[PDB]
Amino acid sequence: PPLCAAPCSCDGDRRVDCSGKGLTAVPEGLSAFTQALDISMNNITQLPEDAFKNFPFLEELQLAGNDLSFIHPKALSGLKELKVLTLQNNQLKTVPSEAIRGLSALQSLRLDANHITSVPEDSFEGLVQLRHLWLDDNSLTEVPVHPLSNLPTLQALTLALNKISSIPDFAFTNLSSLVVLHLHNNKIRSLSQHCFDGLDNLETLDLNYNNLGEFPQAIKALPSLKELGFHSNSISVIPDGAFDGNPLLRTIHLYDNPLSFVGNSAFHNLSDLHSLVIRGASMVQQFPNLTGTVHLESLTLTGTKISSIPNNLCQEQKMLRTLDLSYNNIRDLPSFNGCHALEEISLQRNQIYQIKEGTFQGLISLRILDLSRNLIHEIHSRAFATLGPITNLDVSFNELTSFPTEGLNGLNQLKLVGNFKLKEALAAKDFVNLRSLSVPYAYQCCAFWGCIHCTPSTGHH
Amino acid sequence: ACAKGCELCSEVNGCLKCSPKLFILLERNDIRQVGVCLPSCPPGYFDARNPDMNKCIKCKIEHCEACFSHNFCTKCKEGLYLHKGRCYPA
Ligand SMILES: *[C@@H]1O[C@H](CO)[C@@H](O[C@@H]2O[C@H](CO)[C@@H](O)[C@H](O)[C@H]2NC(C)=O)[C@H](O)[C@H]1NC(C)=O
Ligand SMILES: *[C@@H]1O[C@H](CO)[C@@H](O)[C@H](O)[C@H]1NC(C)=O
Repeated sequence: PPLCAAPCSCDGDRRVDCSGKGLTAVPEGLSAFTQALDISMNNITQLPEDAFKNFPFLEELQLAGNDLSFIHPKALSGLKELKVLTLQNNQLKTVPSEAIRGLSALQSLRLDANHITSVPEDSFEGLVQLRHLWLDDNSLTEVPVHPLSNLPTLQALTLALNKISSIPDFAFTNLSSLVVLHLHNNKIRSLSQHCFDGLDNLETLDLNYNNLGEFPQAIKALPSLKELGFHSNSISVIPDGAFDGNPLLRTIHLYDNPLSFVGNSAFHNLSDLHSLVIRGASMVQQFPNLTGTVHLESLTLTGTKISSIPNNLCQEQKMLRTLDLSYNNIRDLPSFNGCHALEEISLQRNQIYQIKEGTFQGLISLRILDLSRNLIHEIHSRAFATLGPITNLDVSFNELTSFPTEGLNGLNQLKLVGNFKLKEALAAKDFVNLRSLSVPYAYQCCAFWGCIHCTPSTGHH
Repeated sequence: ACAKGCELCSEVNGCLKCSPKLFILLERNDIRQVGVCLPSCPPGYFDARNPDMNKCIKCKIEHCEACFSHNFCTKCKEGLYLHKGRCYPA
């Protein structure tokens, strides 16, 4: 270990670690050649004038966790090479604008967790290099608009975990480089038409955990958006046109909203969207228009009044791996030939009354197929003939009187319980891979017993 | 006897629940995961103030050394090119 002024440790290579040592002042006896100084988790409540006078070449300064309540206007004098400054978990109460004025090399400034309630209008002037700003977990009641206008180089900004309740037009207009913006866990109930104008480079917008009651038209001004979160809000409608401004959207988090309606074209023209999962939109009547949105890996539409699946779903979707259209009012089924990547299909809780031979023809990756809780009275004898690695088949609580075996010998799991008029018993030979079976009556387990968990138990359903 | 800042521990899995003000980090260089409590997360992780508890979440960004969030890098591995929060061989 390199010889180093107590109680610090040095690593050679100009880094000095003096964290958790109970210091109440900047340590002394350290080389002026020091490049990084870690003095976090000490007891420095005040930084006096010229506190860093013998550290002119510091590039990284860590002050997190000191209960720092006062920084002298000239404490950070001379730190012209400082790139990273960490002040989280202190007692700052207001942004120390005067003290950080001359840090013209600063790229990263952490001011989170400081009980900050106000940020002076002149804050961040001189920070001509700032890339990353953290102001989260404070008590800001509004976006600090003029201070942020000083930061055209800014790439990452979090205003999360504060008390912001509305955002006015042009609040971020100068942040031309901004790539990621975190606004989550505020009380935002209002975003005006133009609050995001200027964020032409923005790729990630996090609005989760707020009180939005209407979908924000303002995201129309974000042509670079790739990831969007507005989960855990109070939005009830995603209207037609909602994402016309964001052709690059890959990810949309919309869950935990009282979402009850979506416009038929709300999700069209999203060539990069990889997943669309909407549950409980009880007022939707028509299957969404997905033209130009044909690279979904997962499609889930649940709890709607949809009664029909368009024929082109499987001629258009290119990489659809999972499809969940359970708990709707679907009666007829189109062909799923074309959906060659399709592995899991859920169609529980609809009104399907028959399965024709062609219904499942092309499905050579199909592993899981759930058709329980429908009204199926007839399944064509060759309905599963042309299947691949079908592993799991649930046709419980339907209206079967017979059940086809062809193509099903690879099943691990088969559910047949709740078909009260299903009389035939299965032969063990047709199902040598079976490990779990449910049937409507006890005598239908006798193959698999002496008279692999075969059970006639309704499961109380 | 729990480490300082840890409300609930186990003999073999370290901390199960930290003081709400601290962040829990899972280490597994190991046989298993071992929970530890931190005031702030080390580089390679980011401080995540989640609804269930404060967590240190690992950076899983190709070629990244330190990050701002799951998809934005603040420092690339040495010799890599940093462009808009991503790291590139160039
Ligand atoms: C952390 O905080 C307390 C509360 O102030 C510290 O009080 C300091 O006591 C030392 C020794 O007497 C002085 O050098 C400081 O200047 C005191 N603070 C002030 C601003 O007057 C206490 O010592 C600290 N505890 C630890 C862990 O060192
Ligand atoms: C930022 O952009 C707006 C609108 O163009 C302009 O009016 C404002 O003065 C600019 N602010 C700075 C500090 O560049």
